[PDB]
Amino acid sequence: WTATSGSCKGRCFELQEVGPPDCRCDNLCKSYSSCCHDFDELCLKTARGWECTKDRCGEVRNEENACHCSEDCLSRGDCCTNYQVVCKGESHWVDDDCEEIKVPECPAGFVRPPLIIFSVDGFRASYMKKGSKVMPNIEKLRSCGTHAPYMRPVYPTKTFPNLYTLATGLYPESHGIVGNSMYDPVFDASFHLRGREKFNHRWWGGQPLWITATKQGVRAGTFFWSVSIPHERRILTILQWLSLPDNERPSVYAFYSEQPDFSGHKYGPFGPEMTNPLREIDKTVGQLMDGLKQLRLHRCVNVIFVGDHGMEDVTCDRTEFLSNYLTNVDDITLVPGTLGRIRAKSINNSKYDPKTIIAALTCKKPDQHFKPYMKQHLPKRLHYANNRRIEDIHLLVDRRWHVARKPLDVYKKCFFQGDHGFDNKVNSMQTVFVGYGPTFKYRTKVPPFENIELYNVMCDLLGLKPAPNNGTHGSLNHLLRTNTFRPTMPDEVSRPNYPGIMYLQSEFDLGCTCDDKVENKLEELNKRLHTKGSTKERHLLYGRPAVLYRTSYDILYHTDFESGYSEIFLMPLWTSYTISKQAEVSSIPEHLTNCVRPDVRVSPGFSQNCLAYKNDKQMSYGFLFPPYLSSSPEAKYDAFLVTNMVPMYPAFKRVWAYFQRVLVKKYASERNGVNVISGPIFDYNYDGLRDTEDEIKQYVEGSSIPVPTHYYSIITSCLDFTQPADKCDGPLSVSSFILPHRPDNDESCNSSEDESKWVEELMKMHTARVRDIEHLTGLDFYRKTSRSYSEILTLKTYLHTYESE
Ligand SMILES: *[C@@H]1O[C@H](CO)[C@@H](O[C@@H]2O[C@H](CO)[C@@H](O[C@@H]3O[C@H](CO[C@H]4O[C@H](CO)[C@@H](O)[C@H](O[C@H]5O[C@H](CO)[C@@H](O)[C@H](O)[C@@H]5O[C@H]5O[C@H](CO)[C@@H](O)[C@H](O)[C@@H]5O)[C@@H]4O)[C@@H](O)[C@H](O[C@H]4O[C@H](CO)[C@@H](O)[C@H](O)[C@@H]4O[C@H]4O[C@H](CO)[C@@H](O)[C@H](O)[C@@H]4O)[C@@H]3O)[C@H](O)[C@H]2NC(C)=O)[C@H](O)[C@H]1NC(C)=O
Ligand SMILES: COc1ccccc1C1CCN(C(=O)c2cn(CC(=O)N(C)C)c3cc(Cl)c(C)cc23)CC1
Ligand SMILES: [Ca+2]
Ligand SMILES: [Cl-]
Ligand code: NA
Ligand code: NA
Ligand SMILES: [Zn+2]
Repeated sequence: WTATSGSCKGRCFELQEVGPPDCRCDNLCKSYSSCCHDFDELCLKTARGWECTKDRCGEVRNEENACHCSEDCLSRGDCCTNYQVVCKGESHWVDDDCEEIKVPECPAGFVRPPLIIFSVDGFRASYMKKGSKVMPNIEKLRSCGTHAPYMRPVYPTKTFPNLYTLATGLYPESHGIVGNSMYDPVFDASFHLRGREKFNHRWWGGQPLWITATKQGVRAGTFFWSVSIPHERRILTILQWLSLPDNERPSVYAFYSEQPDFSGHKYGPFGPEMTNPLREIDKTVGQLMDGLKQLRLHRCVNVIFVGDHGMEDVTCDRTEFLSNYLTNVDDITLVPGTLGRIRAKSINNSKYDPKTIIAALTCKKPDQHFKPYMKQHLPKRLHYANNRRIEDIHLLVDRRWHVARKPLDVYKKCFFQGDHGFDNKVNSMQTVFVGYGPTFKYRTKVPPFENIELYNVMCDLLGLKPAPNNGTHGSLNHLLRTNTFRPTMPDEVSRPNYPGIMYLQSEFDLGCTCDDKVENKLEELNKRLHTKGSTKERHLLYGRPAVLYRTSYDILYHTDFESGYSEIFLMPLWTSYTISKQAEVSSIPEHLTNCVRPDVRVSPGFSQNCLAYKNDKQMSYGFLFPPYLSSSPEAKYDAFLVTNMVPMYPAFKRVWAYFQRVLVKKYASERNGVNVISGPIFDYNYDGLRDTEDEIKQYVEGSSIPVPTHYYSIITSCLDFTQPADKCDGPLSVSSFILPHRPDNDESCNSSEDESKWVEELMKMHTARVRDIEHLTGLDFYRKTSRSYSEILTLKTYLHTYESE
């Protein structure tokens, strides 16, 4: 109930919201059907439109007008944004040369530069170049301030998940808004775009910027605008709030455009009808900037122009139908469109079976345009699993397609020509970022970055301490002139042991054998220096990774590689080795095919055994440093140490062998040497975080050898590839992956072919940030470089995407 009989006189766009059943005059009242009877009349004036004309100049203040051109308007804060241009001989903001803003130039009583967030739905990154002729205001912000060629959205590249990710620094799996439509089984309730349920606070996790601001005494006012309030009125209202007395005036503002997304759905991302919505958004930006110039705030305010996601070409005839794959298509509920999520239609159905559903959806048609996954098998870069609202069965849909349950769902619902929601690495889904103001850099281009990083920077810009989030604070310091946040490296928690030779061969009873019984003082002092770490500056280029949790581990040195060997998990946490461009691939000698050798630095009780692998009919083993890349036949023996062995499914050894035998050398040749760090990952509860031992769900049969859910590799070289990986003076270049450790290759439809036709495509799909690997392992990499820490934070957030330009 609202008793809508109260009045909005003197209250238009009030900043504190009043409680029921008192009527409201704030910018969201419409959306709640709670505005006072006179809100439209008083608060939403339209008379004479939005601009001044020559003959309005100096007029008698008529309060009925939408905005004013009277003489008192400047100090009333309510002029039309073009007032000074039309009536006072001034120029539009876009026509002025840009001049570096070295310091904030603010009026008396401003404690900090205000932040204005200009957010645009569906604004695809390539619009900046392709629409540049019709967006002069946006182009000036772009070229004069700081910009990225694009910003990466989160998955799914839908509106609600991304806008709330922008606001919280959080992955959708942690903030709770995992789709535009959701079912929460604990609530037993559904969330939808259309309707009132999306208003209930229990859906919304984390702590969005407006709450973070409020809690730390920065005034945020009211960010969100009921949909029918026109853009011009939003802009005028922001400008009016900026004229409030210091004690009442917010420090952060937001504007939101439903465009160009609204038109992009209808006409496609590059339909000829798209030029007009771009012009219109530019005009709105021009109004804001002219309005700021009027208030003398145009060299005071920090403006962020930012999008939620792009837009792809998608038509109804590119729809895959699940009825063409499943017989039982009525026992399922599908969330459909540019992603798919499947659950059982009825909880009382124990005839429902996820395994049979996945299998029926797996490589069934030759050009199939979606791929089923159990959510825990999705690429780890998507961070899309650890939420009860994310259904177990997920369909990653190819760009340009839709998935639907039955054809009737599409025509009892071609209308649309655009859509979004696809994998967040897809070019058409990329979006924009521009920062302009005293705190941003002048005329600076920065590399693409993920939208999860922005919350920390918005906090920096406002002097706030960010709530805990998924950004890496400091990774975007290079966008800023000042207010940088100066992070320190985490402290190492566990120190390694450096074991020497402590055990005799006969003390091991591992069931392992090796044909290695063949016999010189020159080369004997050699192998001693090698086991003491004499080649370690070769193979460990950036210092050893720090272990950030409590555990017991040994550093092991070898001619060709160095490892941090975990006495708890009985395998390395990490193995580090450098392959120069000149290096040669040899094969495994025949006599050494099943060779596994005891490591006399490591006790039997902290070693794996070969017997367990023999008994375990599903599981085989691999090595972290590959025998193929040994520097000499004698060094090869080291690669067969039981301390270099890790458990691997035979299906997975196909992937791993191809990567080690073929790809590592190829990367070394192309990148002028590479440093490699590889190791296992255990993430049985799919939370993106290292498992403790009591979380491991699977062991090599009859043993305490834990089975990794994934294997990672981090491959670093010199950004300037004229310098070899081991002698680099400047910035680094990285690519990484987190390969799922699976007992089959069902994920790759062409896996019955030669690895040269499918393995690399699998790896690219499972591309990762070093940061993702750090969360999954509790390790901290790049501890000792000559590079600044902020630059190294940027490198750890890099994702190599394998899209073209
Ligand atoms: C990305 O960044 C985020 C943010 O930093 C990272 O997420 C954090 O990770 C922490 C570790 O997983 C986690 O810390 C735990 O907090 C527990 C209390 O949680 C509540 O309080 C916070 C603070 O206000 C709040 O944010 C939480 O909100 C969650 O839940 C509500 C709904 O219930 C949602 O609205 C909201 O979106 C959010 O959901 C997400 O998180 C939960 C888990 O918290 C997921 O299940 C959801 O799916 C969703 O993803 C909560 O309201 C606290 O109780 C924990 O303590 C346990 O462990 C410690 C060890 O230190 C130990 O002392 C205790 O034994 C305790 O265990 C007991 O509870 C167990 C569970 O029932 C039980 O099994 C045991 O037997 C014990 O009884 C713990 O400290 C933190 O909550 C989240 N924060 C957020 C916002 O998600 C995320 O990790 C980063 N991601 C990556 C990939 O890096
Ligand atoms: C970059 O933007 C930042 C950054 C930080 C803090 C805040 C912001 C913006 C986000 C967008 N802003 C909005 O007004 C929103 C408009 N919609 C669409 C809508 O309501 N419909 C029915 C289509 C939203 C949806 C969500 Cl889920 C959210 C969380 C916000 C909005 C303004 C504030
Ligand atoms: Ca985990
Ligand atoms: Cl969705
Ligand atoms: Na076996
Ligand atoms: Na296959
Ligand atoms: Zn849309």
